Amino acid sequence: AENLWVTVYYGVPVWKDAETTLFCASDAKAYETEKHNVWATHACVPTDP
Amino acid sequence: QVQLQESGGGLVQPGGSLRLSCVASGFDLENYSIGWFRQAPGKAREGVACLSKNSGIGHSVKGRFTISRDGDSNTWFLQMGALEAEDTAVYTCATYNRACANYVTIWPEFRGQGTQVT
Repeated sequence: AENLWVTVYYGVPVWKDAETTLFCASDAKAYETEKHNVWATHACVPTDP
Repeated sequence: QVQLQESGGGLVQPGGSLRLSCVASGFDLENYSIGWFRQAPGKAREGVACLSKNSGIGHSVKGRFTISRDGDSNTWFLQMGALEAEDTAVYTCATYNRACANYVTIWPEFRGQGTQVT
């Protein structure tokens, strides 16, 4: 009752603002019949369908 | 499909020039090279020309025949000059290996149907 105790929760829906880097997601569009571009999307990973 | 469609056939006055051409698609014309046939009645199959991918040379059995390409366009031009009476056959453009390997005599796959040149 009056006895309270701390407890630890992991994997909790809490976020805070931060800055990082992000990677590519470009639609495949077959891309075998392709002529290159200044956007080197061959390095970019395929996007989620 | 990696089929070859060809055009430019006709009748030639001995001592003229031809402009044979053929086009293919099929998302696989980066590994192959394009050459031609000279299948004629009575005789066996020989070769005429073969533009070697990965090297760029335009090898040909005889000096008059020259094979050529232009840019990224999927077309190939066989330019034929100063024709005599023995160039009466069916000309079929087919595909050879990455380096025109063992041409003039090999019988390839993914071949065309062949125009008739008289």
